[PDB]
Amino acid sequence: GVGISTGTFNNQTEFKFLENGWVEITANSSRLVHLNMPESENYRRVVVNNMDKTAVNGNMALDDIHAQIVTPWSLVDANAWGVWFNPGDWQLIVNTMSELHLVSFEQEIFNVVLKTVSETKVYNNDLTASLMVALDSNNTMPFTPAAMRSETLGFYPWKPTIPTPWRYYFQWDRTLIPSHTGTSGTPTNIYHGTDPDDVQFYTIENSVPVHLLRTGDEFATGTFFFDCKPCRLTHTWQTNRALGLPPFLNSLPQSEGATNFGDIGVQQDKRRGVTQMGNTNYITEATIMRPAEVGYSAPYYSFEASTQGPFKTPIAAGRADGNPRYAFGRQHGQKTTTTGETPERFTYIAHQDTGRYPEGDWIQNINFNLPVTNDNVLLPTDPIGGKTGINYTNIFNTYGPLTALNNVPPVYPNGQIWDKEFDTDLKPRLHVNAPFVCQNNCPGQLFVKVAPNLTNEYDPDASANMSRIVTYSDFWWKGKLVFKAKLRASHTWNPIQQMSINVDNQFNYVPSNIGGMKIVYEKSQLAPRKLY
Amino acid sequence: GVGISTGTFNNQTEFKFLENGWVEITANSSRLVHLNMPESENYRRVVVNNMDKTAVNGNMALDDIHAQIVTPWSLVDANAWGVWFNPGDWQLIVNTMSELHLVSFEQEIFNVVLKTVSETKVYNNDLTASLMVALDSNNTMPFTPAAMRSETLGFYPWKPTIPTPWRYYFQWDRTLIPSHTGTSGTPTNIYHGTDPDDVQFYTIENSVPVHLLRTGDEFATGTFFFDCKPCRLTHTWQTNRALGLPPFLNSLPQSEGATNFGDIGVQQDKRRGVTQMGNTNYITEATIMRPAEVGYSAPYYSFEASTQGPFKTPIAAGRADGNPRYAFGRQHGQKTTTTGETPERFTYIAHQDTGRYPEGDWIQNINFNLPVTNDNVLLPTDPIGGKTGINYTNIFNTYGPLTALNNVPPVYPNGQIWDKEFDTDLKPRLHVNAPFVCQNNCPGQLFVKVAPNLTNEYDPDASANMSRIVTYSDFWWKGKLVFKAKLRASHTWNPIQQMSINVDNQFNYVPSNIGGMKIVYEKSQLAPRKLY
Amino acid sequence: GVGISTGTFNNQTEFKFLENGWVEITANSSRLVHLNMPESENYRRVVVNNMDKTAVNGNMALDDIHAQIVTPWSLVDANAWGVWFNPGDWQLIVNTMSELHLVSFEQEIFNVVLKTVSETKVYNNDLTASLMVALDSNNTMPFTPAAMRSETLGFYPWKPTIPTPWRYYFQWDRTLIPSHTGTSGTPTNIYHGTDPDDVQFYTIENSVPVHLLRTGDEFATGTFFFDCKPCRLTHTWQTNRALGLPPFLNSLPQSEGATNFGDIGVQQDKRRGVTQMGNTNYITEATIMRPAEVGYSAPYYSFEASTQGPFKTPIAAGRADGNPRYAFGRQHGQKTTTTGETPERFTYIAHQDTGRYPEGDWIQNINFNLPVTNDNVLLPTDPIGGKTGINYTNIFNTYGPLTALNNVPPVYPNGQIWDKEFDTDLKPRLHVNAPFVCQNNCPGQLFVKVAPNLTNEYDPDASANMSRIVTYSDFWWKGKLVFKAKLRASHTWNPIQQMSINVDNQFNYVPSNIGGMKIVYEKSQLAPRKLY
Repeated sequence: GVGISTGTFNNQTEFKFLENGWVEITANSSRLVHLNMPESENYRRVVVNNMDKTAVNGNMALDDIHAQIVTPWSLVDANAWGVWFNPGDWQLIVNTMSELHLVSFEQEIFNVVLKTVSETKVYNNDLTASLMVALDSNNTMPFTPAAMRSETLGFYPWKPTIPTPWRYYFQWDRTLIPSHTGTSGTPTNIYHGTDPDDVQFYTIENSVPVHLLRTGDEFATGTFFFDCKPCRLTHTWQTNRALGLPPFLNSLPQSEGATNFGDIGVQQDKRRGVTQMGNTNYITEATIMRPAEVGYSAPYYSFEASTQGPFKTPIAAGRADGNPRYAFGRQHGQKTTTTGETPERFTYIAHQDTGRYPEGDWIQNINFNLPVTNDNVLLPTDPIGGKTGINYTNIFNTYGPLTALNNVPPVYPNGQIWDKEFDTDLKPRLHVNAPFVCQNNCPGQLFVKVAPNLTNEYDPDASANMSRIVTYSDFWWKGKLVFKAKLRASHTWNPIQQMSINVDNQFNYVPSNIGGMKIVYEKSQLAPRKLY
Repeated sequence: GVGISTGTFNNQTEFKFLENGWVEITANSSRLVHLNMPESENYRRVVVNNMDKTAVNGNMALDDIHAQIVTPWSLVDANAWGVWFNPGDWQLIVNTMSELHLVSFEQEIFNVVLKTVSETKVYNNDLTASLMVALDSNNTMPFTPAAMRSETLGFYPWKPTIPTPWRYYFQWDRTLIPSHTGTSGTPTNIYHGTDPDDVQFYTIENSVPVHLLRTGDEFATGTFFFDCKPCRLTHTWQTNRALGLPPFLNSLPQSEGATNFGDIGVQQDKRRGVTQMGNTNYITEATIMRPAEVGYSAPYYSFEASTQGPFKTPIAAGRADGNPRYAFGRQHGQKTTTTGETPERFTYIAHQDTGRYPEGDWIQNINFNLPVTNDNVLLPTDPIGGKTGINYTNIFNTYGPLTALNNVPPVYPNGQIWDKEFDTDLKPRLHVNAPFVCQNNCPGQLFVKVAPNLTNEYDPDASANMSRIVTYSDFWWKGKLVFKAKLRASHTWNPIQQMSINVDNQFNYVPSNIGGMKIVYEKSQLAPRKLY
Repeated sequence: GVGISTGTFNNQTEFKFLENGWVEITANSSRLVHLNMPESENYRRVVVNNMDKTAVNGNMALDDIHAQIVTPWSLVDANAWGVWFNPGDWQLIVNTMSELHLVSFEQEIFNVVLKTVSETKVYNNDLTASLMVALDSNNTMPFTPAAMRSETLGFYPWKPTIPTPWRYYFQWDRTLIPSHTGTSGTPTNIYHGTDPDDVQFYTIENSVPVHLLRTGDEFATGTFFFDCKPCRLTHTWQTNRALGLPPFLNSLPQSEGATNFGDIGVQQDKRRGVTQMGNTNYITEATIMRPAEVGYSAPYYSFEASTQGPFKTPIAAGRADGNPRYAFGRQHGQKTTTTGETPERFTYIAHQDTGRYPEGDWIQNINFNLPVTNDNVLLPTDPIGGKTGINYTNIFNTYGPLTALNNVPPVYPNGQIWDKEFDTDLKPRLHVNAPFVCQNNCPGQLFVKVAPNLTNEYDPDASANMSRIVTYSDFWWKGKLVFKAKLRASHTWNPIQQMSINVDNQFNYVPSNIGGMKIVYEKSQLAPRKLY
């Protein structure tokens, strides 16, 4: 009713230790969400064209042109690691576990309160106003994860958070011929418009049932059940130079020290083994046959254009290309007492050794006369196309049928958790934004809107926008995310790398004297893992 | 609902007389608690450093340095005797009973009312606002008894009371080298900081489930069941000079009078008995062998330093050291019509005779030539260290395997009732702040907060503190504390000491003409008890 | 038989994760023990008297005088942590667990091989010689733990280890009157002899059944079952200055920074609370009443003499007194490729804050005029006895009925695991050499000897020692130690201290190029724990 609570606040993380070494991790997240009324109750079709910045030659990468439908609805996103885990729970997981499954997810909206403002300002209660809630369970509306705009719910259980205004990409066409500082004319830079066979205008009212929650009701999305592969919390270190049986050392060092080395006491042209260089007698570590390839090379800072503009070709693993950079604000880890609109940024350098170092590659003629001459080598310091700053490693692809990679690691707290699979005929082998990827059906999005509150002077035959009573809502969101983890076992004599608190990172986990908090990023895949 | 009461007011004390001489004492306590909204909805880490007062040489005991987390939550404490008993019930208990067990405890919060202020000032009702209640049943949060800051609920059933803002000690390091008035330099007085391996930041949102009570709901903590030892309401008088069989008097007085004495008509070196002075023939009362020792000596006004500063070494029983001093204000016994911030103070001088009188101790050489010379005695008037004001009794410890002590008596109305046991490997034999000590699990603390009431202009990406609607709550607290008592029996010909009203303490129990009340302190252990 | 193996080598540590958060840890330890024949097959009564070093005035602490029976038997000890755990398993335990129980223990001796030397040197097999094994299951022989002489089995599973020659203390009397550099005469330094009422001569042949194992048999001590208390892997940080409810801060800092502090805006003589200074109005942090006392003070570098000489009074917890110093050799953690007889040493500084800092104590007169004068204070810089280097804190004991302590932490890898309880009427509350203490019956010792191998010229009526054939044994020892552990839960927002590998301690866990190994010491009680 009017004065009866409809739910309970719970923000605990429970660790239930089943035997056989399996753990259930139940993460409860509760927030107080504050929602304003839409700026306009209409769907808008807006085009963003930043011609002022791309008309300058050499600024292709600063393209921001697109078209989007702006919606009067807001989205409630909880697809980030920091909504569910504090630094202590994350330490426990990444120090004691080895794998991680994603089991279940459920949401509820309770304790709705709607208020009106009258302008001093007076805040009254609208006991009869309504909050529209929609849940896209059939996944008709376009998927829009907020974690890559950093617009999820906040990371602190004691801070009220806001939802983000929902919008999606409308089709458009764009051609942008690249240039450099010092091209003569004006390269083609035009927004062509929209192709009628790709137009798609979605509305929440025509696609999903909308519930009207007043002050005493309660929305509960039933438990969604995932079916995915486990994310591994162990990293690999073995490149192709560290696979298989090492060479036999005929001379071992006798005075243990710092610069005393071993010696393979066999000439390189008189050794035994298999090579894939069928015209050479040398057997070294750079030439011996390994089972497969760990990693691949990819053209870095490469931009492919399509019907809607240029985009950076994504890279699977990093070494600074391949290493994702995160920028975020005060709800999501930045010091809550800073001033200014500059976001906090960090580059996540993963522990896994699957990237390449292009300053160490080279191609040489098949003849293989070993002290290699100039005309029989292509080095990373050779001009390609006549450009001093472009070498062959920029246009190089060594992805073949032999490469072995790893999925991307979790990024606490700003990374995504799950992601929908592409609805294409042939699917990609991995995403670069989430450790988990929902295969067939994965959780629906939760849109909220505050119902229109009309005055007494409303005529729909007026072209001007309607006059509404200034209304806002504050409701409570609760979520349950269930994981399955395996506890790790020690297989080495030596201890391993663990995450810990020390004199340097001490004050990143306790608040300041004025209530300032922050959530620094933690690494996920700490313990090594034998690859082969 | 909105206009239905959710509980009943009850402040009666029921005495149920079971046979076999056992009584059940059910104490009901009901209060109206008034709660304001937090000054800031953030956790703060504050350091208090009173260097201005300790930089003066000789002021070590005036140290107030520490670090604390300040919390937006408030604590509801009922761990004081005056919450449960009025002077009449206390008289009945301490005059008719001999022991006292602690059986059960339960709490409830009902009849919640939330209001908003609009500034003249107008007070409106927020029928949809919420009061957050948390109950730390698993005892995760640090134990903070309010009775030693005198911050429990009030002692009068007809006076509205407030809860105290919750806070707890954060780790820190501090070194303070002592000095005196007349030391040359500047002794080391530095706040070293915080040691990363002892940092502990607790939050209520991450540890306990929080219920959101609106105007028509009701929180009830189930009945907690104690398991402790009985507190004795009888005091002992026998020191070591009054244990066992007295000496036989060969001459008894024949003219009964005031200065007519008896005489042990045997020389002291020709008496029979056991001594522990194996090189002497004298048998006196100071030398004869007693079973054990009643009490012990302890270094008085001794300060031990540790990683966080200096503290007074606690003493078990008093004789003025060992006698606790209580300071308190108008909610807790002071005349409710006084003016000024000076608190009311009293020292509790217990009835039990287990302390020492250092002006009567002395050590003498093992030779025991009885009229003792100077060089064979150490008196309480001899300088130790060259200090005129320090004698050996200040650095003296006679706690051995033979000492027998008593637990501390209840202190009405400002004393604590129960206390948690230390979570250490080896536990102390007694606490000096409560007669009862919970052994394994004892009642959880009750935190309250008034939920954030946001305006329409809230953006979490502002460094400034959020703007909230001025809200306050008044709710009703009810508690039931169940004791088991034994009724006392008369074993002497003579009557005993009882607590009573007389012409001197008459107006301490009735109010003044302007409604002024007060609760004076009463003694608990009145009747004697045979020790041996 | 002669060519059939009688057992299996197993040195694995299994972690069986039962649910409810309980783990069984099964530690298997297998070694190859090499045993020589006794130097003499007789029991010897030897007296060690180092009068040459104690006759110099001031060298009392260098006393080594005693009497011992030297035995032809050897002891096989496995009561050290490094026999059972490598650094990785120890990391797992001390990073994921919170408690630790001791469940079971069992031993076996298998694959016995006996050989004779004939002098070049020829090594032949004695298929008919015997190895005597004795197991003191009833605990008749004196308990002799090897870990405090660092004479247990080795810490490496791939290194052959030796047993230690068994011996025990025979009664003697000794008086040593102390002196200093600059005493006139010759203080009494005499070995008085042996008191006939305390003589105790034990023999293995008269007390325990001895099995004669030839090349094809197998000794198995059945599983011994412990019954003890759990060792906690969590440390406490709260001293007496950090117990209970902090003081209310009336002024909180408004500009969060480094030197901005809070202020208790109440004068010290106008505050509320309880003190144990019943003659003072000041309420500070050094004076307010705490529940009990955490730790105690003890006279440091104090030597008590008894019928057999002077000994250091043991201290429970350290702050450098109280901190145990370990010295050990190449079998037990020192770099196996070092040269010289100098042992490797380390002092274990525990994490727990229960010790005292005597440079911060002081005693002052009961009058308590706060800016304290000279004659009303006793400082740690005041001469006691006229000695410039001795102050009152050296003769100070604050162990009373209120002190709370912790048991000692495990010391990897050189610490003991279990220890027998003293067979006295009143037992000590803790040992300082082992976390676990067997209460009633705990495992018997395992003595080995190689049977006498006589020549053809043996006559027992010759006073000279018999001529034996030079024989030695190598057998295999296997042991199973079963623990029960609890997995720890995160109760704080902040992460905690964990043990890890880093660039500094990297090469302590991998061998050198010449096979050099070492086992550095690791700390055990890492995570904090709320005491009150």
